[PDB]
Amino acid sequence: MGGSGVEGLSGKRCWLAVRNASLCQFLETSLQRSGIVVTTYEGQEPTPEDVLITDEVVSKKWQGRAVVTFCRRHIGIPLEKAPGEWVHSVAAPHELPALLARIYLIEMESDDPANALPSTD
Repeated sequence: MGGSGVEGLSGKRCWLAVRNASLCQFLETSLQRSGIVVTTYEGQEPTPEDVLITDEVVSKKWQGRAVVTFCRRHIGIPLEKAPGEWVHSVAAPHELPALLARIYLIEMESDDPANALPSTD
């Protein structure tokens, strides 16, 4: 006499291998405001439906949805040039959460203003 049912809430997952503690805390919290759950990617198994947010140069890679690596210049890291790898410079902390939203098809995906000034003289 009653009602029995299995309760289970879903949510987008993200793994991060950011060694920049202050930076990673900023981006992860900004993203978690959406209900997305982040987890540090160490000796774990990469998920095909999950993304790897990486900082600088990390020897371990990822096999899944996509990788978003923010390095100063990039060395032995896949420099994008492929529909799955995203290379970007850590110009500003806000660059990461914006890219994440675009990749995960979030409402706040936005667009790049391409801010440049033609100094032909």
